[PDB]
Amino acid sequence: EDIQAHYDVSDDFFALFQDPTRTYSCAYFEPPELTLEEAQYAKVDLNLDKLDLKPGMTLLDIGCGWGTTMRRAVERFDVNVIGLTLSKNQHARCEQVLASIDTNRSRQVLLQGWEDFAEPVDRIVSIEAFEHFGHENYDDFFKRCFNIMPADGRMTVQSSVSYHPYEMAARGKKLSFETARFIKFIVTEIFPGGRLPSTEMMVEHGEKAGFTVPEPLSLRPHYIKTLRIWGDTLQSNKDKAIEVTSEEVYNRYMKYLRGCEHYFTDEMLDCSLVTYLKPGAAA
Ligand SMILES: Cc1ccccc1S(N)(=O)=O
Repeated sequence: EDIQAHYDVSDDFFALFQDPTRTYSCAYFEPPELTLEEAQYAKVDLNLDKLDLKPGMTLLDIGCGWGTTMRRAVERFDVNVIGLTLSKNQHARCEQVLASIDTNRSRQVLLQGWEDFAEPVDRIVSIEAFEHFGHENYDDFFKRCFNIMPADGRMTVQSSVSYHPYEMAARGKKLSFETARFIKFIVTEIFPGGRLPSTEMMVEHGEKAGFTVPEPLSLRPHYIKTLRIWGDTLQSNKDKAIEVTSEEVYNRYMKYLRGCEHYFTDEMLDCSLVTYLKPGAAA
């Protein structure tokens, strides 16, 4: 409780390694020559383009961050938006981002989890929403998402994933134990109290709730590029980053960024964009 609170880091630190949109998730470098900022917009479009969004629909963003996804949805698809965040700072920024949009569409941001959310919505997006998707309870999550959507409902969940210990063992015990200890570090110091799901968990929990689940998209090569730029950017701002936090916090995040790039390159971690289609989803 108070132990986890030790790993609280101010928004200002994240600004010193992230692109100007402050997107804390895997970018999408298509085409490959996109800047990180351009690739973060490409990742939002990759997710939204899977959701069959029509004007006047309501999109739910579970873990709406700084509001980039919701704004893009309103602008591109002329939809109403509801965002869920557990960050007071993100809630405030999202309200101002949405209010700034020239639209008559409904825009709402709620300081709550999905557990408490029970309003009808047409489509759902959730992009590396650690505070929502990082504490298991997957049967309740997929049941909620299924039940709040209409017959043609669709959802995307983008999540960092690990492999089951059995699958990790296949690459040899040395690398399996090493990866398992690095994952423990991630869910202790970077995403405290977290549980990193597997792609198989993401798929099978969706299917149990009644969703059709096509082949998940691996973003592995995109996360390698994202983490390389994040790491290189943090290192370039070392003095600034240490001033705002400490040498401890700087070393912690360089370990996270360099470490994740390594285990992604070694195919011991992955990032899955999973699509969940209700039985009546358009073909
Ligand atoms: C879902 C989860 C769980 C543990 C750590 C990190 C994540 S993430 N960044 O939301 O995909």
